[PDB]
Amino acid sequence: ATFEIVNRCSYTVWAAASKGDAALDAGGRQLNSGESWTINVEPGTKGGKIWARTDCYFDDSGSGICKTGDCGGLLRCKRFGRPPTTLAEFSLNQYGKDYIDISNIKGFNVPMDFSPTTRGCRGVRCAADIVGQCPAKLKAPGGGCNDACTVFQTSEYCCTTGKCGPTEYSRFFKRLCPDAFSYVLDKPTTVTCPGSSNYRVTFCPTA
Repeated sequence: ATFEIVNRCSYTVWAAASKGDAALDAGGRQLNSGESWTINVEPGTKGGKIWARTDCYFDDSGSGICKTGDCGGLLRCKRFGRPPTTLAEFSLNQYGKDYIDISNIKGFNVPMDFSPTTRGCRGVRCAADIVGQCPAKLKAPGGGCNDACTVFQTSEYCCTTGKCGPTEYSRFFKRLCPDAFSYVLDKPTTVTCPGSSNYRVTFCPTA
């Protein structure tokens, strides 16, 4: 599957792509404003994620840090990023179909559109100013809007037993971005696409 990751933000981002135990393609790259990075994701990939990392610094060895979404201080991500991170989530070729979604379960850092570039489905977008509207308790110093689980580490926010409900915090994300998951048991906003579709993840799709 081919994914084109496009940075439409006015600021540089360091894109990241991982399946949690491995990098997808090169795992990460600097993307200046307007730059596009094309990656190949193996068919059958379950639980892949793409995200942006902001305000990063990396040395010649690919070691460094990001204010949001850091993946163990590496340019080339092997693991998932530190919240707050808006996430483009996907599982490809699952019983003949691809499944995509955007999630705010790990907070929000950059607005995103995640759409197929081939026929048969529709895309999803979370492009509201969540960082500007962020509740005071969820604001992350480094930037971005944390999810409540990251902030408070309770069973209700983290959805431990798989017995949680919506909260004042999940409803904030859902009000701003109804098309993205706002908590673990949120009514799925997953889109079913033909198996082996191609996609584009665009950061800052409206700006």
